[PDB]
Amino acid sequence: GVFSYEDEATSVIPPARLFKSFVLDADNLIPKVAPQHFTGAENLEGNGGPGTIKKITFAEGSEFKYMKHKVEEIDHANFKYCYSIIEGGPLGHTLEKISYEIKMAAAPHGGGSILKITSKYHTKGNASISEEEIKAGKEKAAGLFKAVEAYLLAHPDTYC
Repeated sequence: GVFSYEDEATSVIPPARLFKSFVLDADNLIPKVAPQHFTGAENLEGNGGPGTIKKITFAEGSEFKYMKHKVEEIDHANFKYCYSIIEGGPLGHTLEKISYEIKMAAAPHGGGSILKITSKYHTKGNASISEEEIKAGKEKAAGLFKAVEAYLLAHPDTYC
C-alpha cells in the first residue's frame, strides 16, 4: 500500500538557506547539529545533485544503524529536494521505499521560513502503515530541523 503524509514546520532559517543547507551540506550538517543522535553521513554516489546517495548513520547507545538516502531530484527554481529510502534496514523488508520531498516557503514574518515536507511510505503487499512508523519517520527529520536552528544560533559564523 502507498501512504503519503505531508507536514509544514516553522524554521528561523531563511527559505533559500533552509533549502541550501539540506542539499549542499547535509552529510556534515547531520553530525554538526546532533552528534550524539547521529554518528555522521557520507556521499556514496553522485556529486550532491540528483542521482546522489547519502549513507546516513547513528548508534545512540552504540548499537549502529544505517540508512541510504538516494537524492532523486534537486530543483533550484522551486527550491524543491526529493530523495527516498532506497534503503533503511526493515524499510526494505516490509516497507519497500519512502518518497521524500522537502519544499521551502516563506514565513509570514519574512524572517525565517516554512519547511514543507512530504514523506511517502510504500508498504509491501496489503500491509497497513503503523502510526508509530509514521512518527519514527517525522521525529528524525524534525529532530534535525530543530537541531539546525539551535546549532545556527550557537555557532553563527556559518553563512549556510
